[PDB]
Amino acid sequence: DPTWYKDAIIYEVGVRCFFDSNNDGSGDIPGLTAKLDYIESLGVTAIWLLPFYASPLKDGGYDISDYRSLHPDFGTIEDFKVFLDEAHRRGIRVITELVLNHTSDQHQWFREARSNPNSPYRDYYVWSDTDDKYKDARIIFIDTERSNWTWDQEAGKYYWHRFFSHQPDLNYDNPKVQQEILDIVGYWLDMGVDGLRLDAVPYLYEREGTNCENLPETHEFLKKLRKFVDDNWPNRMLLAEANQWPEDVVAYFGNGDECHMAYHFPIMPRMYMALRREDRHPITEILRRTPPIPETCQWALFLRNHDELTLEMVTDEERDYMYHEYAKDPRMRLNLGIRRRLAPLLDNSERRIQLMHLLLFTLPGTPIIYYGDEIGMGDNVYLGDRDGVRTPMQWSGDRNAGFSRANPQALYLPPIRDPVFTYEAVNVEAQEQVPTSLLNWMKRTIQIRKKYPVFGRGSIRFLQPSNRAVLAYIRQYQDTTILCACNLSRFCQAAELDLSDFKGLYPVELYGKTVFPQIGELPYLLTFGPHVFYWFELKPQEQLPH
Ligand SMILES: [Mg+2]
Ligand SMILES: [Mg+2]
Ligand SMILES: [Mg+2]
Ligand SMILES: [Mg+2]
Repeated sequence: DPTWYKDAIIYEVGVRCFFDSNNDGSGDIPGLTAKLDYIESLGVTAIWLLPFYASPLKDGGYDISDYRSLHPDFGTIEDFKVFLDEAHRRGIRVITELVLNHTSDQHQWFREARSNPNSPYRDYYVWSDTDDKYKDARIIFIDTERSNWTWDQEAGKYYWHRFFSHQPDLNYDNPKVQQEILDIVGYWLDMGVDGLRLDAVPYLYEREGTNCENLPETHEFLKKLRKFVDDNWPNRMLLAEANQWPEDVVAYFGNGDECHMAYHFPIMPRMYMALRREDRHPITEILRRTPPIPETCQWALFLRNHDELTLEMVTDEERDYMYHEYAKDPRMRLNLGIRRRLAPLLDNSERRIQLMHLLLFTLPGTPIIYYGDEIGMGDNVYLGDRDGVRTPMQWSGDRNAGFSRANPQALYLPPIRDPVFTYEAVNVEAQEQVPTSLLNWMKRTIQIRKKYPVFGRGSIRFLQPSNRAVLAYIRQYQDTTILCACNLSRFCQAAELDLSDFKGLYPVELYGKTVFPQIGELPYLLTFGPHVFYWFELKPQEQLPH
């Protein structure tokens, strides 16, 4: 009930990308509502909607010019309320974006503030007569921005932006700014939205002689926001986009008094390294270096999202390794990251795609599926910024991949057309028809996961077999004990597990409930095909099947 987010399966979808219901070339909210059968049939329990508010769309809607209105291409407030009730009617929660940190430079606030130094809005933003303030803050969009200050001629001052120059940061030293945020929060939670994603949350406050990240004042505002939300809407959820090193990420949980969830940005790049190295150490090492979190808090697990695969919070040598291994074409790189989709990153290997999803589904947290990864969609690194991982959902082999009946040249972005990942080979309609497709494998795997709340809520203990290609761990919650063991190598592997804490129990494999040999006191030999992942419930004799 209050910890509902711990059991969710989250689907990350952009309204503009999913389904065009009126055939103008752009996805929309009524189109999203018409596809809820597919979303429900996948097994997801919560939809995280990328920004859908008024925006010039120069950063995919994260440059908002009016927090209270939908963008015209996506529909009306009333379309959204129809969506919100329809999803709730199916037991599907909804999570929306709170772009706390900055607005479009076309927001009215900034258009007033830049005009007259005496407007009530002048201090809504962060102004400076010199562009050497905040010397120690890095530039995030290093491929586009020369500086976090740009000159505004109408204002006679520089203004601050952590992201693109058309996204001026809000000023959290202005108590009115903070009040505008809380009112945006109330405006949307009032409609019944279940969760808010706190975008770019480490960058709220700036301070001189400081890197302007993770400042105590920022954490202070979030404790206030948490208390504000808890006092007026029960059982909501705040989700922190904090891509920092593990110690700094865990602080966004405060002590139960800050953010309910945070993305597990530390683990995400190490999964790709472990797989490529065929060695579990990157995964187990980064988790050893990740402090524990408050009891009611939850990690959000993900493999990919609407952004590049970020390499900001990995070491320099790890970044180079990841570049050389996963981004050999330099067009695949963007800022400190890799602008590629999951299936291309994994060379369209079905066994690797399944392995990575099983890891996503069996580590401690709440898994996010990025729209279209459940059919193995590809990318288009020629599209520009991160557009190449945001192409329309691939419903069929028809014109426009069934996303629209519009003139194909009017689509907001073209579907994937490369010879391996073309929508003529990768589409929902094709995969629905074969029981072994990636989509049906995902449906079945999610269905099993939902019978086992241990995965969202239980503890974890890692094993240490001497075969370094094998990653094995125990999940426990209440009366349920799970053994997960998988092979990170593209070759067959053998490993021996010390399961002596569970002598006398039987590993029962969750896919077909097949009974493996009883755990004795001797080490337990498992044997793996390439990239094979096993999950077993350890069960006593009186609970074996058949
Ligand atoms: Mg449309
Ligand atoms: Mg800021
Ligand atoms: Mg180890
Ligand atoms: Mg393989």
